[PDB]
Amino acid sequence: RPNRLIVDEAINEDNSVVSLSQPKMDELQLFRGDTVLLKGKKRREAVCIVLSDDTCSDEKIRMNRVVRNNLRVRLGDVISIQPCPDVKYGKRIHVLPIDDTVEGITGNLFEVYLKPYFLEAYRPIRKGDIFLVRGGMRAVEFKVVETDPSPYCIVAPDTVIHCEGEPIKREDEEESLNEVGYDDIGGCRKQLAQIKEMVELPLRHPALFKAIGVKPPRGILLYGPPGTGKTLIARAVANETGAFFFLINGPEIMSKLAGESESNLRKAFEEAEKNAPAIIFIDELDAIAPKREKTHGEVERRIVSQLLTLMDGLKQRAHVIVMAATNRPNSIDPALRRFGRFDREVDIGIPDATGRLEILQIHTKNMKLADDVDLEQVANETHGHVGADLAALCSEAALQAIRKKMDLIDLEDETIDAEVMNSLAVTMDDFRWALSQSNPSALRETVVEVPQVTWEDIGGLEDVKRELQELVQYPVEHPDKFLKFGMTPSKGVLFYGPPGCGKTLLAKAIANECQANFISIKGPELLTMWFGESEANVREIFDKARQAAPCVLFFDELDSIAKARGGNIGDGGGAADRVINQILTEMDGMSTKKNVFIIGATNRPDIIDPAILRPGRLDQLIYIPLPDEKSRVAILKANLRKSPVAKDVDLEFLAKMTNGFSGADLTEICQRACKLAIRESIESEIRRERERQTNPSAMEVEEDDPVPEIRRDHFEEAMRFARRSVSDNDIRKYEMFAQTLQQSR
Amino acid sequence: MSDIGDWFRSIPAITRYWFAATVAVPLVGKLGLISPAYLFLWPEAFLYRFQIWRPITATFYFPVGPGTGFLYLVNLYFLYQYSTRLETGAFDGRPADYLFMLLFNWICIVITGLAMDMQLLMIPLIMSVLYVWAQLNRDMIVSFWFGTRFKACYLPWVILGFNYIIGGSVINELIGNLVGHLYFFLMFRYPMDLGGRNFLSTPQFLYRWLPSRRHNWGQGFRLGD
Amino acid sequence: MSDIGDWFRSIPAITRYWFAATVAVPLVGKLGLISPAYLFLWPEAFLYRFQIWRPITATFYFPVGPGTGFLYLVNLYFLYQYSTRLETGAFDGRPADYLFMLLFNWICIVITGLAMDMQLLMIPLIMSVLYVWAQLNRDMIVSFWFGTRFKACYLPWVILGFNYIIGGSVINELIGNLVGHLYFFLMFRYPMDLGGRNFLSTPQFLYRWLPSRRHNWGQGFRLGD
Ligand SMILES: Nc1ncnc2c1ncn2[C@@H]1O[C@H](COP(=O)(O)OP(=O)(O)OP(=O)(O)O)[C@@H](O)[C@H]1O
Ligand SMILES: Nc1ncnc2c1ncn2[C@@H]1O[C@H](COP(=O)(O)OP(=O)(O)O)[C@@H](O)[C@H]1O
Repeated sequence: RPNRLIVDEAINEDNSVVSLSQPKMDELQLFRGDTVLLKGKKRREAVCIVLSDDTCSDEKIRMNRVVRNNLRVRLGDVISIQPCPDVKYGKRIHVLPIDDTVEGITGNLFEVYLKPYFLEAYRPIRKGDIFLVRGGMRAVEFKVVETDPSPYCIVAPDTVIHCEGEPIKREDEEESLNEVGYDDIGGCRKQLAQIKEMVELPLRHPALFKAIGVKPPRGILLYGPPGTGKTLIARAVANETGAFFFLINGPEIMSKLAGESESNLRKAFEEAEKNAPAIIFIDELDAIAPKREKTHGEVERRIVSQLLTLMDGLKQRAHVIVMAATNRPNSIDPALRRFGRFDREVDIGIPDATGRLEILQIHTKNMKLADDVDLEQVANETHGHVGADLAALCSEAALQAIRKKMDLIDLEDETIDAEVMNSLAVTMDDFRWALSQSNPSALRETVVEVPQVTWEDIGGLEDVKRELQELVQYPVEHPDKFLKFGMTPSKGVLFYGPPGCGKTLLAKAIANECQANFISIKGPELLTMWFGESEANVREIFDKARQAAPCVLFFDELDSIAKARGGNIGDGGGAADRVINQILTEMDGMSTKKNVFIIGATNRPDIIDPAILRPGRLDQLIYIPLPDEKSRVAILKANLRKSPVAKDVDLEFLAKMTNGFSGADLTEICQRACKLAIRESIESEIRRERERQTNPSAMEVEEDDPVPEIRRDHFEEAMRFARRSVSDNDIRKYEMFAQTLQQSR
Repeated sequence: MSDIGDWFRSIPAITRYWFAATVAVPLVGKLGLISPAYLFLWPEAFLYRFQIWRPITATFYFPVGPGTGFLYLVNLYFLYQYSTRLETGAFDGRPADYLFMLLFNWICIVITGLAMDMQLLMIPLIMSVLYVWAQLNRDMIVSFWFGTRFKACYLPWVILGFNYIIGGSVINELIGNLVGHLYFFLMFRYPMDLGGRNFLSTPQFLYRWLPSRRHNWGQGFRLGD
Repeated sequence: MSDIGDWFRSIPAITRYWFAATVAVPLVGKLGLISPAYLFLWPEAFLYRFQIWRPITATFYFPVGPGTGFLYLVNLYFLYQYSTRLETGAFDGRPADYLFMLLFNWICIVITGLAMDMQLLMIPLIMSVLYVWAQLNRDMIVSFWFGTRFKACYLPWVILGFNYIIGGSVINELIGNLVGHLYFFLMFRYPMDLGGRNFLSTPQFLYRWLPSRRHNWGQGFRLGD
């Protein structure tokens, strides 16, 4: 039947439009903005605006949440479409708002809400429809209670809108728009896609899947930092698919009373048995299911045994899926890790700046932002926060903006005005102040992402870049050639050379090029992990790296292992041995199936333990040569962009007097010159503020900040204090080591 | 403390006043204007002489005092509750048909009262209206706080049993069933069962008393441009 | 529409017939149009006098009243709960033979009712056939909603004891249990112990009106090659 289309999300945000593939308009003779009648569940019929959208496939129909509710259908359902361009312009329509949103508004909806929303929008509407209108603070909803012409009519300038009357009580069938959907979650696209993949069949077609006779997954573990919306995600999925979602909290159950708490759990389970395929969500498992070492009393053992027996007996039964929320799987008792139990594992990472941007966009939908808001800037400045952090930031930013106008708003003694509310706008100063009175919670936590440093950010080392690309990109690009040749690619690549050459920058650049996750491990962290907590931390680090495959893991200050091992201390031998042995025993366990790469870097290749220098382990060795002249000029240009710019003294000349200088030293020189330029700017503003004391307000022409004109004075200061950070003895030692390797191998 | 006052003061005016009159008629009967011994509907006396002062007097009153108040109060409670329930749907803008059904029930029950020698025609009205209510919307699933098999056209035999254990004169619930089923047949089954010419013809004065209302358009504002 | 109709059509044929008989008995008794002179269960006519006038009225005419209401209700719950197991006793096939020895059970129990002077031959036959079906596969326990682990195959005896202690009219069920044990022994002994031209031929008239149903081949399909 060429009229059944699978429902899909609409990129268009209009509540009265539909997006179709081009052959749909070709076959169905549809014009732009055509009113087409639709069919679906509950025998719900309405019309919308036909819009061309080739993005959706022929069977795919793009159509948003509000019209989905109007049709009483869920995602993945097939609908029927029929053209009906015989609509007529509305003349007089009586509409009313639903009661349970109007609470405390005291305003005219017609001008504040209806007039701008329905400004000759030509929206095809029908009697008994439900729709939502955004507001400065709330998202109200209205229902068409009386139409002329009936039942279908079109928004026209001659539309006598009867907008005043008794608020409409809830239709007693809910279908409220207050629920949470996929659109309400930001920064979890991959995980959301995975869940939507492996939840579909057990919940949508239980009869068909049961008739197939395949055991579905039953145990899913969402784990991550607290306050990241995991419960929100579960509730949104349950609302989207439609089930008998039941929530259980840890403390509310474990500290119930005596020993009857188990019954409650049993109660929960039996209810699912009477309530179709349903979702069972349980929160804070570690609070009730810790490791047996932490278990000091006896009752907890009984609780854990009872829950294990209850959940393991869930074979067949019904199409009921159970998932749990926790923070660290390490804190969880391993006995709840077998097959048939929780086996599916999903982690929710900390969102990047972009994810923060979508979260802010979601949370600021109602707010009337002024024309000074740079959401991207805030997202950049808010690294280390979470969704709850951003929600609180938005809430108290709006609160600050409102409180700044206590004088403006009549304090009065009843429900506040709506027009005054609509007049409020949010300034960027409010957001800045909210940032000032704020603090994140994640902070000291490892972040996994794709770095931003590109190739051109570092000059020179063209052969090095080519070698790295050859070693990394092609084996994963063309595994077929390796299979034909029967070859295993190398994985352990080590860097050795003078310190300060931006080796970390090279790692970031190559990770960015490969477009994969990046994980950084520092020598400080390693030495912290020396005494005591070493094995578990290394194991979980590699587990996380394998989880985020493909990814690049980095190591720094490796020689520091020997520094406390052999040196003025000579006492960290046990911890160093533990760390080195853990690293060696775990890294070789990596399988070629995992697309994870390992990079090591050090500046003291002599002291490195020879055991690492073994095939399968770190074998590829790349020296780090110093930039020379044109390479130095390229690095200076790369560091020169920033913001200031002044081509008044030959930069190549200054590069040529600074031969044999490390890149870090050159960057230091550039920053010193920048500080001198800031000193000059401070001199300018100081003379301004001094001489307009002499002449009262002596600011008639605009005396701007000095244009970047960094003079040879600053560079002469830089060369006056010029540090050859690289030491010639160490350079000779590096060359000796390189030649020893070249002659030996 | 008297939450009875709070519950009564939240009642809609039309239903509160109609139900207040409905429950005040038994109070007038209980006061003693006409003795309960003077309410028996003698067949031969009504046949020969007028005695038109007590054909319906005992129907709208029940001899309830401080000995059996529980049953009377729960019956009136469910009476008002079902009144509002039927006010919700259908009779949301058409009270004329609602009053037509009430007076139809009363005419049928008083015809039966004239015909036969029953005495207390108050519970019979309960079966009449309750069955016509439960059968106007048959084939639906509803449950109370502990509903086991609470279902349409099944409460009549429930009250059959409850009146058998507590009460008598079984014919009353039979007549309530008969009137409810006759009305239900007249609603849906009759038009395509026995041809046509439906007998739902409201007399002019009955419609004059309580006609069906109409939704007002109210004030409107042109959208303009 | 009435869900009662298809609910009763869901009842299997044997329980269909029994339910029809046991619901027609009260209605026929309470009709009042037919002369009761044919139907009084008069002991003098049936015991001493030959009185071919009323040889079969015992099971049809029956003074229904509040004499066995509680026991009849508990048996109604039992049948409502377990009629599926009730109807499936070793006689899905040859159901004409099933009705044959059920009529034989009727004739033996009415012989008992002629020799003995009990009160009602209604419970004993049904309880006896149900319990003989149970005894052929005896001793798997069962319990109702609140029954935690209460043992089965005592329910006939639980009812016997409850009737014996409080109330009356329990002797007929136990004499029916005795005659049912006699029937249980006979169905094994009589057919093979003695011959006698296998008594008489079972009439085919009952097959003429209500035939039994056997295997149907439907239609086949050519295998080919
Ligand atoms: N992906 C997200 N999209 C939108 N808002 C989010 C997101 N993640 C978090 N938030 C916001 O931060 C809050 C944190 O979630 P919430 O506290 O409700 O539950 P949770 O993180 O699943 O855990 P818990 O039940 O332990 O609190 C959310 O209520 C929401 O306001
Ligand atoms: N394009 C570049 N080329 C060379 N060096 C750079 C470049 N950009 C920054 N640097 C310098 O490199 C330093 C970081 O080098 P690092 O990775 O720590 O080397 P190492 O680990 O050998 O000390 C920074 O201090 C910075 O000044």
